Order: sequence, then structure tokens, then C-alpha cells
Amino acid sequence: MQIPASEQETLVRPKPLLLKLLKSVGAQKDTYTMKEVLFYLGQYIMTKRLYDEKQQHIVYCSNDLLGDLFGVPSFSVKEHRKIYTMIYRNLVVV
Ligand SMILES: O=C1O[C@](O)(Cc2ccc(Cl)cc2)C(c2c[nH]c3cc(Cl)ccc23)=C1Cc1ccc(Cl)cc1
Repeated sequence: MQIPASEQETLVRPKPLLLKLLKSVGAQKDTYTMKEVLFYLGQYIMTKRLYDEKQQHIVYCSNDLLGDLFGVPSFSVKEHRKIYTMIYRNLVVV
């Protein structure tokens, strides 16, 4: 438990591109909990095959919409606070 329970349930309003991303893997809402956002990101990552083959906890998102949104070419799925930081730039808490 890296992230406070209440923060994980924060109601959030993705910005237009993050929203676009989430809907492209089947999300149907305008607002989400952070847990839900993470669910659809997981789907996105797996379908777009962005995991590194050798280091399966590393996501290579360079040249992908995800990389544009997060502002980085790669990250570790083990660093939740870092991921949250990157996600927060792409939404607003309601
Ligand atoms: O490491 C994971 O792989 C997943 O299976 C898919 C994933 C989601 C988001 C990101 Cl940025 C990277 C990978 C996963 C999950 C997180 N929530 C879930 C809900 C379900 Cl039902 C299944 C998998 C996961 C996790 C857990 C997790 C938890 C918090 C954060 Cl910030 C990032 C990932």
C-alpha cells in the first residue's frame, strides 16, 4: 500500500487526451476513480504491447500517446507515486 485509500478513490475528470486514451480501450464515462483509471491504463499497456520483453516491469512509451501524456519515454510499474504524479497532470480532481 503505496497510496492512501482515499486518494485511490479520488473522483477525477481526465483531460481530453487522457480521456481519449481510456475510451480507446473501452472506458464509457467522463469521470472515474483513480483505481479505474489505472485499470484502463493496464489494458492499454498490455494491448499496445508496451512492456519491455526482458524487464517486464518497465513500460516503454516513447513515441506512444502514453509517452506524450506522461512526459517520459519509460517508467516502472513498481513506482506508484511516480505514476500518480504523471497521471495527475492529465486530469483534475472534482
Ligand atoms: O502493476 C500492475 O499491472 C497491472 O496489472 C496493470 C497496470 C495498470 C496501470 C499501470 Cl500504470 C500499469 C499496469 C496493475 C493493475 C492496477 N489496477 C488493476 C486492476 C485490475 Cl482488475 C487488474 C490489474 C490492475 C498493476 C498494479 C498497479 C497499481 C498502481 C499503479 Cl500507479 C500502477 C500499477
